[PDB]
Amino acid sequence: AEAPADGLKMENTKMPVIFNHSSHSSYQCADCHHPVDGKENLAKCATAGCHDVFDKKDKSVHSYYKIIHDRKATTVATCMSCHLEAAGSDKDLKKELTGCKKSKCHP
Ligand code: HEC
Ligand code: HEC
Ligand code: HEC
Ligand code: HEC
Ligand code: MOO
Repeated sequence: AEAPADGLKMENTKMPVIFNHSSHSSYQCADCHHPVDGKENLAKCATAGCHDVFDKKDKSVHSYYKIIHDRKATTVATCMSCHLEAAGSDKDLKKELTGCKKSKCHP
């Protein structure tokens, strides 16, 4: 399938983020849209039964906060864990890519 246009809003929370597929088009679709039950899975992350727990303290697979903000990952990358690798030791990239505010995720 085809990546959607840029400027997509992730707005399940009071701290929404703009996701641009163009900034991520060197990654395989399934790197984020991981298959579920052996079928292609393009459903929104916080779909009921999926990543639908919004408690930030929740560490279960259902935590919406975890799958985005976890600094470490193994099987599927988080937003954070990949960006921490890309920013690395770099000062400005850490700011743009990994910061909690004044970043490109959370301006
Ligand atoms: C981009 C890679 C991000 C960085 C860097 C940080 N966060 Fe984030 N955040 C991101 C997304 C995609 C979302 C969900 C957007 C939506 O509304 O659908 C969030 C949301 C949050 C929230 C609200 C969570 C909730 O209310 O359930 C918080 C409190 C939050 N983010 C905090 C946070 C902190 C503390 C960070 C620094 C360590 C940080 N974010 C970075 C994406 C990204
Ligand atoms: C990780 C960095 C991703 C890669 C690589 C690709 N996509 Fe994606 N996509 C990603 C996120 C965080 C979201 C928002 C989901 C949400 O819960 O809001 C999306 C969204 C889509 C959608 C849905 C668009 C809509 O109008 O709801 C589609 C159809 C989609 N993405 C397709 C897609 C394809 C085909 C990709 C490979 C070429 C691809 N994406 C890459 C994260 C990531
Ligand atoms: C419901 C059918 C889901 C949707 C839609 C999305 N995910 Fe998911 N996720 C789901 C399951 C059943 C699992 C179990 C483990 C597996 O690899 O199948 C996961 C796992 C993840 C993880 C790893 C979490 C962990 O505990 O280490 C991540 C980081 C993740 N998923 C991300 C993710 C994103 C970004 C999604 C939207 C684009 C998304 N998932 C959709 C169930 C479902
Ligand atoms: C690695 C596999 C990544 C994952 C998973 C996510 N992102 Fe990412 N992102 C990645 C790189 C290497 C870059 C720099 C490339 C560039 O074109 O600048 C980015 C960039 C962003 C940005 C900044 C630019 C922009 O599109 O506004 C944002 C806001 C961003 N990425 C958000 C984001 C979110 C919310 C993710 C989780 C769903 C996520 N990215 C995953 C690498 C990777
Ligand atoms: O944006 Mo919230 O009210 O911490 O789930």
